[PDB]
Amino acid sequence: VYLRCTGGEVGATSALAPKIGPLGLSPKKVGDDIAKATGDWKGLRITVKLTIQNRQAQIEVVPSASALIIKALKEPPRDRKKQKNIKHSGNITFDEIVNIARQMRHRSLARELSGTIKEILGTAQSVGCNVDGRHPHDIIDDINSGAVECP
Amino acid sequence: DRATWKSNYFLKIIQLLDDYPKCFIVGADNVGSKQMQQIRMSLRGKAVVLMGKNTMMRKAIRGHLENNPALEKLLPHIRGNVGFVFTKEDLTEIRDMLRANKVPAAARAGAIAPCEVTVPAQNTGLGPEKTSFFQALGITTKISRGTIEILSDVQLIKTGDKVGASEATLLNMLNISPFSFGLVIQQVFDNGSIYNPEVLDI
Amino acid sequence: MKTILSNQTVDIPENVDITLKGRTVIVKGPRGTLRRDFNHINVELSLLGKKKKRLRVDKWWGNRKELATVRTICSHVQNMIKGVTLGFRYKMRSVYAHFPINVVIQENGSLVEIRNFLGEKYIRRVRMRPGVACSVSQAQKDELILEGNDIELVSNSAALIQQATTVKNKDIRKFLDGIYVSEKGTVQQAD
Amino acid sequence: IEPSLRQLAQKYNCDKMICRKCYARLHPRAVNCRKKKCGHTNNLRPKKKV
Amino acid sequence: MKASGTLREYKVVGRCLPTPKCHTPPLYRMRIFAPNHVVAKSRFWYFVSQLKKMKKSSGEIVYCGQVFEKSPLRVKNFGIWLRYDSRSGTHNMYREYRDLTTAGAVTQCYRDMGARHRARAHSIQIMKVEEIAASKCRRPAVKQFHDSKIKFPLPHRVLRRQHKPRFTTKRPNTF
RNA sequence: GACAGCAGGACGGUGGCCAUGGAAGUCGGAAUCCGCUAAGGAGUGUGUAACAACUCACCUGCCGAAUCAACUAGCCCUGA
Ligand SMILES: [Mg+2]
Ligand SMILES: [Mg+2]
Repeated sequence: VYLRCTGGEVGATSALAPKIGPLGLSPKKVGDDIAKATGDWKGLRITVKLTIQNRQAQIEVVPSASALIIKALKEPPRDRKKQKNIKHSGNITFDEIVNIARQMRHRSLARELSGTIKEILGTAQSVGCNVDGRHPHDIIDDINSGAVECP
Repeated sequence: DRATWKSNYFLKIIQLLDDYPKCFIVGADNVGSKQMQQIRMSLRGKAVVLMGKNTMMRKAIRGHLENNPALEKLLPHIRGNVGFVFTKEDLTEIRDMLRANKVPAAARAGAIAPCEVTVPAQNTGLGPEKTSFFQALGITTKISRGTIEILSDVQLIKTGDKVGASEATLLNMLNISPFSFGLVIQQVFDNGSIYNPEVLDI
Repeated sequence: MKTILSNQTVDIPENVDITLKGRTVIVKGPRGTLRRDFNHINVELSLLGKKKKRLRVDKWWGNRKELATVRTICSHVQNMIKGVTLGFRYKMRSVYAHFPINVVIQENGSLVEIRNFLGEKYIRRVRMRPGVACSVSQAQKDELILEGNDIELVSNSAALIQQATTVKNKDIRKFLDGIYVSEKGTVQQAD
Repeated sequence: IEPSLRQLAQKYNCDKMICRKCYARLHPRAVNCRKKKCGHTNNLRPKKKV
Repeated sequence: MKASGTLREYKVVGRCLPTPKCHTPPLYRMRIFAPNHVVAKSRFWYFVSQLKKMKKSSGEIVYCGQVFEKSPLRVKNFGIWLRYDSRSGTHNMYREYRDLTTAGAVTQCYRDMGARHRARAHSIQIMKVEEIAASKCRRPAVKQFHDSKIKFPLPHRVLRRQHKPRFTTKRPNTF
């Protein structure tokens, strides 16, 4: 299992990860091309990739990182071609989507059962951080729901 | 700070002493933060582990409240990195012997205990080169099909020897399991009882 | 601020004996004897205990530098007690460059002779102190053992060795060569 | 090359605090220049590494 | 002030003149330390002129009296408050002195402020003098003179400079 | 039950965020929370170009009762 946290386009501009790979010799271009097909349509932004090899294969699993999918919950798509107005627009509500996100957060948080993870993912963001009519500093002391319904 | 915070810590310890009358004395001389996260998130459904300062010498003041039996026997037990484990469920002697789990191969320079480390002849799977550590210590190696084989079979670190930094890094790259050590239960306390664990408990 | 008396407490073990005719201290033990003079300090030295051997170092009014000085008497008395019970052994590993250093003893271990010294041709002869012996260690490459009783004499001999082995007219960050004091300990172990 | 002996030689020759005024090698945990040629100033700096 | 010899404690009271604008002046009171009562009267005019609207011409001194010690045979502890003026600027100071009488303690205060801080008698202004008890002394010297069963010898006591003849075969042993 | 001394820990979210010649605390720009908690500062520095090791604030074991910081002015010293 190989891990890599990079993504813009696919690349292949005479630059890649391989170092552990050429001891098993299965990718030199075919794995990078299959990574394109497994990273099609989701998305145009930085992801976390881990590849499983059994002597001839590349199994591309994308473990959804928390801040990466929070950035992916912006307005899509923005990769190039009239970027930079400027970097941090971020006008989103995320009423239940971050709730489904920490439902997907399995065995990576060392967590309490959705008690303070609302505070964690409310204050761990940088661009959005609330519905447009309140404050996340109030969310620190706001509604404590979900902690009964998740277990 | 450290006045209202220490009073809140005293509220926490009087809450745990008034809630859970059954305790387990443990010691954690060789432990890590990720190890403690593993132990807490494995023991969420049961007993709560609480360490502390010399402020853990508080059962004297709890006796000065004049609400206790002869609980002051536990006062000289808090010597040399001693922590409490408060429980309510058991009433069952299977805890911490079915739950005493080993440490997943934590290496750090400075350990001598308890045993020796030997390196068998095996295809290590090391990429180019990872030979400077083997050249700094002295190990006869031969290169087969791309994985590197070790021709001899020698002992790197004996008992009582200080682990070096380069030795720790080469053990981490060879993935041979280093010294691993967890917490040690030392004394059991169940409702005013005095257990003598040589060998009585469990 | 003219502080009233300061006293230092010394326990003396039953293996050794102390004798003072004033500020002169004579300590006799199994590994020889050692006498020193504390004439220039003017601090009272008294002893007590019928075979209990409790020394006290007492100084009256004085000054702040002299109250700093009264602890130095107690510390040198502790050094003399450790030197007469256990002795002092200094282990010096020859941290050598491309050119090795040939260290021999010539006159009964009291004359350390240094050769080949970074390619310098000149044979370097160093005379030690009366009361310290020298040897080349066993089961270890180019280790030099200096054994003695008086810590000042032994460590001044080691200082003469490490200053005789000195890189001249060059950078001393590069050319890390010399005989440096690696380990300081006692002769009788497990104590 | 014996890197433990190299660490020993760096302990006896390299890890020293040099003063910016009196130019005296003092100690790694030094506070002032012990020499009276500058006035025991605290204008110190570590010895330069590669 | 010259502060020549030992000092003396004077109770000096003074008031304004009886005027038709204001009769019966309030007849103020101070505690002036001085070598003699003339310096006590003049330093009283100095302090009362700095405090309130008073001068020597539009005022008078009602009484000037020596203040003897309440207990001369008792070794007491005195805290002195100081408003001396240094070379750069003036400062406030609290000092302590273990002595028999108040005049002797303030005498030691003037002599010690002249010794250490190079303060003349022109700059030293005694703010307040108060006998302090045990276990309230801030000073470590007086705190270590606070010892019952105190023991100290007299090491290296040399004396009698040429009371003995200038030429002798002696060689004086100290203590 | 501090100051110094010795020993141990110094995490999870998160290789967070603006960057891609790198940043995975360590050139830089804006910030700044939660959990485990015995405690960890989205980090005081050293580094390997970076990825990693080392160290510090903070915490705990022994020790044992005073300790630390910033100013000020008298003598003396450097500046001379
Ligand atoms: Mg040159
Ligand atoms: Mg001058």
